[PDB]
Amino acid sequence: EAEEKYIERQLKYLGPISQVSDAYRLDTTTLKIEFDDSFPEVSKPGPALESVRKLNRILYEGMSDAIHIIFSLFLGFLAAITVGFFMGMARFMYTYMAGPFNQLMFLLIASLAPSWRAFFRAGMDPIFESGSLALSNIQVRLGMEGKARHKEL
Amino acid sequence: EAEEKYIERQLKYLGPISQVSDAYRLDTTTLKIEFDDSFPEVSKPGPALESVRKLNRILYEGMSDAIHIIFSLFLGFLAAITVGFFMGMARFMYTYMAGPFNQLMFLLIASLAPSWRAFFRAGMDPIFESGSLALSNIQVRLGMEGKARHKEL
Amino acid sequence: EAEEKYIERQLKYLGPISQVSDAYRLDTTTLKIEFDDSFPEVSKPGPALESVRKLNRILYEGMSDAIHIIFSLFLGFLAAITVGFFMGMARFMYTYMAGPFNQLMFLLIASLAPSWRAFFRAGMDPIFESGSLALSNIQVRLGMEGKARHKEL
Amino acid sequence: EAEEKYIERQLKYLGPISQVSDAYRLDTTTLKIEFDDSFPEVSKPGPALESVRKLNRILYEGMSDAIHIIFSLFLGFLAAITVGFFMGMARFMYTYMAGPFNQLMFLLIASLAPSWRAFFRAGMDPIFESGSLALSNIQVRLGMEGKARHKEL
Amino acid sequence: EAEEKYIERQLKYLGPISQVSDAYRLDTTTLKIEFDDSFPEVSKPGPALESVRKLNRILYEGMSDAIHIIFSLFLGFLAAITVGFFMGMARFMYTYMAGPFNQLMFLLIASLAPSWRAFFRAGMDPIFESGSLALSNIQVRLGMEGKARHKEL
Amino acid sequence: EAEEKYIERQLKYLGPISQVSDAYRLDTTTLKIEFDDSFPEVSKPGPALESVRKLNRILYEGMSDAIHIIFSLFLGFLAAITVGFFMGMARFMYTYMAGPFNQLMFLLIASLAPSWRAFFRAGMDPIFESGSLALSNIQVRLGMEGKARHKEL
Amino acid sequence: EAEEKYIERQLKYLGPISQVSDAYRLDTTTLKIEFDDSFPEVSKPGPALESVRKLNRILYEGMSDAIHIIFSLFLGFLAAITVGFFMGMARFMYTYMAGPFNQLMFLLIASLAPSWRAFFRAGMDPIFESGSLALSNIQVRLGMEGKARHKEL
Amino acid sequence: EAEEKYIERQLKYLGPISQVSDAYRLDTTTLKIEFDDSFPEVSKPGPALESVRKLNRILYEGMSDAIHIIFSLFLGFLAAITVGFFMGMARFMYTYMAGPFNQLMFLLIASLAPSWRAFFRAGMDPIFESGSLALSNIQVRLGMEGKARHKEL
Amino acid sequence: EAEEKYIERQLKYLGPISQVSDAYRLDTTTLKIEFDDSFPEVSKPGPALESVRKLNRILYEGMSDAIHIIFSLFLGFLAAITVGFFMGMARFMYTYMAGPFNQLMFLLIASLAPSWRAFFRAGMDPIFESGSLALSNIQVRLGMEGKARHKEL
Amino acid sequence: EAEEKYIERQLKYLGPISQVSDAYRLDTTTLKIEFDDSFPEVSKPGPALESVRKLNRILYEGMSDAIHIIFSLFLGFLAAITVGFFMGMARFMYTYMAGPFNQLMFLLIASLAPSWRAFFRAGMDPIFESGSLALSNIQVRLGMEGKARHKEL
Amino acid sequence: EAEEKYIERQLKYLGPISQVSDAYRLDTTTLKIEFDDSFPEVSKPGPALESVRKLNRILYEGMSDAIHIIFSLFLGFLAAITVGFFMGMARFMYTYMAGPFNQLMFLLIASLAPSWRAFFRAGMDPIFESGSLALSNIQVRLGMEGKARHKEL
Repeated sequence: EAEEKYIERQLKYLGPISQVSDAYRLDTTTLKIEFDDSFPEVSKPGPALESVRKLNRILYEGMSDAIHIIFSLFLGFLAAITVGFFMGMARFMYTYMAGPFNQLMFLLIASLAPSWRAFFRAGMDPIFESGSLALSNIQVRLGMEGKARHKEL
Repeated sequence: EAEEKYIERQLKYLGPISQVSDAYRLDTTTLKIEFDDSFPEVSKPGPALESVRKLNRILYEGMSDAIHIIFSLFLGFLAAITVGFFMGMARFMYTYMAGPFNQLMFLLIASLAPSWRAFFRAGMDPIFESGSLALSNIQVRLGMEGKARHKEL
Repeated sequence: EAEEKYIERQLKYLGPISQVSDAYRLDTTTLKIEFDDSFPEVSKPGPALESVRKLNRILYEGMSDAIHIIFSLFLGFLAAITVGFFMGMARFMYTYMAGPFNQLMFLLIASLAPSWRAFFRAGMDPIFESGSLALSNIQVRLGMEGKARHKEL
Repeated sequence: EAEEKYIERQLKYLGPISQVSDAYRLDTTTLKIEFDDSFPEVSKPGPALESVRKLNRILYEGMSDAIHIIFSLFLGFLAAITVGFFMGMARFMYTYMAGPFNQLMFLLIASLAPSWRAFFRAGMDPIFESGSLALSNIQVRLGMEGKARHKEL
Repeated sequence: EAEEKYIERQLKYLGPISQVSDAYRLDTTTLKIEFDDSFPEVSKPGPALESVRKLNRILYEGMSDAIHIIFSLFLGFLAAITVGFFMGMARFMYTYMAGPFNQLMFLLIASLAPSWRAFFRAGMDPIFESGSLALSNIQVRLGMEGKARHKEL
Repeated sequence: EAEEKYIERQLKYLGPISQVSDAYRLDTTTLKIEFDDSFPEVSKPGPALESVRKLNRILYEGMSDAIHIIFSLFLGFLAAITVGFFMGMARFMYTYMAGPFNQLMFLLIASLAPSWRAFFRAGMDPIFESGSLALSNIQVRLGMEGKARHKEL
Repeated sequence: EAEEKYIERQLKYLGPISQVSDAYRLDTTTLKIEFDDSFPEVSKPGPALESVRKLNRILYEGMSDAIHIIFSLFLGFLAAITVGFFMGMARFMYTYMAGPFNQLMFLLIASLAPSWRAFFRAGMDPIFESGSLALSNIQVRLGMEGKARHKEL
Repeated sequence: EAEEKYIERQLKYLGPISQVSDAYRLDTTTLKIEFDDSFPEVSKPGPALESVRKLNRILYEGMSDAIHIIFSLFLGFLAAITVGFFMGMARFMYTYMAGPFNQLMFLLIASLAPSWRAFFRAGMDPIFESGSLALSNIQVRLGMEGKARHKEL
Repeated sequence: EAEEKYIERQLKYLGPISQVSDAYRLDTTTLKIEFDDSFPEVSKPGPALESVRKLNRILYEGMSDAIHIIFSLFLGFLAAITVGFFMGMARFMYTYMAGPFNQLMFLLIASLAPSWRAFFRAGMDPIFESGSLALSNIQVRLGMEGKARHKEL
Repeated sequence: EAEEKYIERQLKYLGPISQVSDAYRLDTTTLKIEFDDSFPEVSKPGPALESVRKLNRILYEGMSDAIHIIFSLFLGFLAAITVGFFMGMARFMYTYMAGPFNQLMFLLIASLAPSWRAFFRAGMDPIFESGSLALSNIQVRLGMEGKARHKEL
Repeated sequence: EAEEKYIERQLKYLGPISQVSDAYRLDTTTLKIEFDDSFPEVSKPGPALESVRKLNRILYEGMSDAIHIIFSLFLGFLAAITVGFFMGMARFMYTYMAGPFNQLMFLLIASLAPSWRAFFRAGMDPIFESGSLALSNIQVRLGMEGKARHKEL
């Protein structure tokens, strides 16, 4: 069962999956809060132990949901208002103060850089043109043996 | 028997299997608690030793299951309640206090970074544009011999 | 649902995606300010919790939009004028003072560099022509085994 | 004989075989306790020496099995009970104390990490964006000679 | 919309794009001075905010263009004349003083270099002919498994 | 003769042959104790020397086999008994004392590791996400020439 | 428009373009002295600004060409004569003094080098023949998965 | 003649030939004791020198064979007996004392190693899981030109 | 025009072009002494400037050729004689003194080297046979995705 | 002529040619003692110089052959006898003293090594199993352009 | 003309050309002693200068050949005799004194090396078997895009 579904999921897409191109992400997607994950089992229960598991499951989940509901209703109500106020101010500041500052800084930088680039390169490039000659004159001799078998499915 | 099933399992999927992309995982899946694994044997028993193995197996497993059942029933019932309370509070705090803090921090960071990026790069890039010339001017001469045999199955 | 659309998006283009060739960019595209992202949830709500989520959503979004509207109307109006003045001056200076300076600097640099290049290379090149002989005389012997299976879909 | 079966076993599967992905394994599978392995021979015996080998084999194996049977019957009986007790307690503790602790630790960690990630990257990334320019501007010239022979079996 | 056009643009040409072969270039092509870029928005406006955006846009752009026009007309007029004078002198000097100096320097250098090259190489080459023997005698054994699936579109 | 059989043996299997995956092996398979190997010859004997070789062979082999037979019969008999006793005890201890200890140690370790993993990674990972940007922006230009000849056997 | 012609120019030739094989070259080909390049613009002008651009263009270009013409006629005339004299002398010296000196130096060097080469190699080569054994005994096990899609245009 | 047979011998098998997998081998196969090898010639003799070579050959070979025959007959006779005695004792000791010691050592080692492995890895692995992120995010752009010619023989 | 001929010249031969295999070469082939190269122009002349260029060209070239002719006739005549004398002596010495010395040195070296080679290798090789085991036991798992488009011209 | 035969010889076999697998070889094959090689010429003689070459050739070769013949006849005669005596003794010692010593040493070594191997590996291996995790999690994105031309001869 | 013949010569053979396998070679093949090479010209002569070149050529070549002829006739005739004497002695010594010494040294070395090899390896190999585990567990994810164009000529 499990391994078959796992292999089916692995065979759909074989390419890269990294997420390093985004620096402003949360970690919430990895967490798992559920009875089968919070209270792991080392080997398969028998029917004599399944009843105990069954009782404990409802106790745990009922308590966990009750507390969350109560706190969300009677304290989240204030948190939403309070966070909304500061988030509105933050949006205003981002639009009307940071962007213009960054654009003006870009203009001030882009007018000086070319001369420094040219000046440094004109003086330093020969040292690496000379060093380039070390990777000329590569020469390889190769010999091979091989066997192959193949099938059509 | 065993090696054949092992090879059959190996030939289904030949790709990568690492799990480094998840930093919040448990190690429970690797453990094996069973008589044939807890009391290993160096070579195949004969029928004169199988009887002793048979007696010891039931003794071990019966004791192991009895203790676990008793403790699960008379002490797990309290652990479930106690853990549920704190887990409810933890969920509330994660939703209503951490997320807003992180989003506000993201807004405060994203408004300063571009200028530092531009300023550093404008001053440091030429040093690596000059160093790039070392990998130009590669030149290779190659010669080959080969034999091959193949079959259709 | 979600994983299928993700895989569909991944399979359209498999090439490089980096943006290092631009040094004057903002980070705004990565941010996400919305209730479902500002107040994350660790596991799927049930219908008893969806109502609380529903109330909190409207409270948060209403406050956030109201503050932004008011500040944009009664303070952004002055910011636009003030930034426009300095941006006009910045454009004039970029066109009529920086460009000529950079072009004259280019002319002054390009008239001296060739002699320094020739002088340095004539004295330093032999040291890397001699070092080039180390990568001659490579010789490889190789042997291979292989099995393959394939399908047409 | 032997080399042929060895080659037949090698040609079934040519892929990786390492076991580094499991950190909780025993070494029992490598051991070999048998007369032909415990008392190795440097060269093939003749029929005059096979008789001596034959006598020594039965002596060794009989003694070895007798001692193991006696100790397994009259001492393994107590070991099974004693180990079963502690293993039951160990299972209970693993399920009802370690898992909840680890999950709560995960929740406490996952709420702080994003801000540290963003803060560090925003300050350190440009230093490696600048260094990336060294691997641009690679250029290769290549020339080849080749001979090949092939067969269908 | 946007991602589709982006992918269409990416699929036209998949080759190298670097510009390191030119050391005398400006950075003007990367800049973007426009209201939608100078005053970025974190999420899509609604129609109640579009009106405020609409007013601010015309204010900003009108002021920015007016100042630039006035300064270009009443100060760029003098800048053009003044820069033209010095640029004419610069062209004359580049043609009639730098080029001859560089050519004469080339002649003076090219008459001495060959002897230094020969003298250094004759003394230093053996040290790298001896070191070349380290990359002889490479020998590789390789085994492979593979599965493949393919389609015609 | 000899080289042909050597090449025939080499062409059967061309894959890897190392044995590093087993840490508990003996070296007996490499030894060769025989007259033609114990008393090597630098060049092919003639018939006048073959007679001397023939006499020496029987002397050497007869003495060597006699001593081994006598010692195996009158001293190996005791060695077999003595080693069998200790090997029986060793098997008992391996089964009934080492395995349980190792399994209990596994349980004690596997309950602590996840938290340390998460804690270390959450603090250290950004330092290597930043360093990952150095291998972006690789760009290659390549040109080729080639000649080929081939045959069917 | 522009990007299409750029891509058309890029697709003609995809090979190496470096110029490191020539050490006696000028940098004139990279420079661009023209009004559209000397006085860059950050964004497209409108028709109200095109008139100002039009006036400034003729002023700049007229002044620049006038000064260059006058100086070329009344001072380049003497520069040509003066440079011609020294260039004639330089050609004579290159032909009749440098070449013979270099050829005689070649003869004096080529008569001593072989002995030094042989003497050094005979003493140093074994040290790198011994070190060559480290790259024998490479062994690889590989496994693969793959999907492919293709089209004819 | 010679080069043709050399090339014929080289073309039979093109794979690896190293012998590093055996640590208990002699060097006798490389030696060559014969007149044409003991008394080398720098260039082809003429018929006037072949006669002198012919006389010297028989003198050398006759003396060399006579001494070897005499010493083999009158001293090798004792060497065979003496070596046979010690070799018989050596075989007995190898079978009946070393093998059991090594097997018992294997059992004593294999019972302790797993715990040390698990303990070290649980503490040290995260440091290399974090370091693994440096080889993500590789991105390559490549362009190619090629010409090819081929023949059937 | 120009770029088309450049590309036509680049597409004829795509292989290596280095000249490091010759240590006794001159640099004359790189130089360019002509009016269009000695007096470079930054941008295309108009017909009003072409006349000035036309006058200066003839002045420069006439003077340059006159001086060279006169010096070649009235001073090269003596240089040829003087250099011929010393070159004749140099050829005689190269043939009749250097070659014999080098051949005798070769004979003296080639008689000592083999013993030093054997002696050093016999003592040092094991250290690199042991180090060879580090590159055994390589194992790779790979997975791929791909899209392709192609045309016949 | 010459280059054609050289290329014909190069195209027969394109594989490896090194000789590092033999440590007991002489260098005689590289030497060339002949008038055309002992007295080299820098450029082709004319018929007026061929006569002088012709006289000198016979003088040199006649003297060289005469001295060698006389010394070979009247001194090589004794050298052959003297070397034959010691070579006979050397062969006897190699067969009847070195081989047995080496075989006995092999037996003494092969009985101790396995325990040291196991003991070291059991303690040191985890340190390199942990370090193996650094080469997991490699991820590559690649894009390509290509042109090709081909011919049948 | 010239470039076409150069390219024709380059396209005949594309393989390795190094000569490092021979340590006893002269450098005469690289030299070029001729008027067109001894007295190089920077640019093509006109017919007014060709006459001066024509006179100088005959003067130089006549003097150079006369001196060489005279010295070859009246001094080479002694050199040939004198060198022949010593070369005869050198050949005799090479055949009858160096070869036997080297062969005896080979026999003395080849009898000691195996024991040192075995002894060192048995103690040092485990250290590199343990280090081999670092290159296991490599895992790669790859994705590709490609375009191709091709022609038949």
